[PDB]
Amino acid sequence: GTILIDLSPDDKEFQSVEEEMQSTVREHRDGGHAGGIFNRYNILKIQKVCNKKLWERYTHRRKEVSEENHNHANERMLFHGSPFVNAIIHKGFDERHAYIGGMFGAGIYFAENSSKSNQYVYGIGGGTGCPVHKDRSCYICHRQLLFCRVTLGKSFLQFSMAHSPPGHHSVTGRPSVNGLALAEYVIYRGEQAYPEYLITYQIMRPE
Ligand SMILES: CC(C)c1ccc(-c2cc(=O)c3ccccc3o2)cc1
Ligand SMILES: [Zn+2]
Repeated sequence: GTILIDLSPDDKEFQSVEEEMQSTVREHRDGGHAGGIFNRYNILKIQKVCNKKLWERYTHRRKEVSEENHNHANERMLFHGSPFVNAIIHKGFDERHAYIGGMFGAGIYFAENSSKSNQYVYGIGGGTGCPVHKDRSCYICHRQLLFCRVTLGKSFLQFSMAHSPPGHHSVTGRPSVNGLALAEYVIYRGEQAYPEYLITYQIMRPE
């Protein structure tokens, strides 16, 4: 049921998605080990992911969360990087996309920093890098991230598939050391995220 619509680079919607991608790059404490050394990306394509059944699955669950939280879905747009992006865009998020060893338990993880999600495109810790060159910092191979609509509801604040903490719909990992890191988030129901945009890109070698 999924169809992909290409956005023109002249479209305001392409431009605002690119800006979120580029402006949320940061340096990582691994010095680029997992995701590569770069300060910006070359955006190659931005596609809208359209699937009626998966959308309705998302909005059904969003209403349930909203009704449990004074009519407030607490909806965000967040990045997700995964070796399973093709499964996700066709069949939705489910328990097979959960980070089983994540620091906030077995759930599906999302990031404000695009560069954090970039660290997972080739797997946990960057795996062995790109399939073709076995390079986690490959500047040639095309990568894909998802920019996702995510329902947080009442989020458990952690300063720093399972179930949400009792009385909560998600977990927030608040950075408590790296002053420049943005928040990361975990949901425990695949129906709480819709993979809105598929972004194809390369990391760029700093000059
Ligand atoms: C290969 C397994 C299934 C997997 C594990 C973690 C991720 C993932 C993806 C993210 O975008 C992310 C963002 C912030 C913190 C952790 C994150 O982890 C994706 C797939
Ligand atoms: Zn490569």
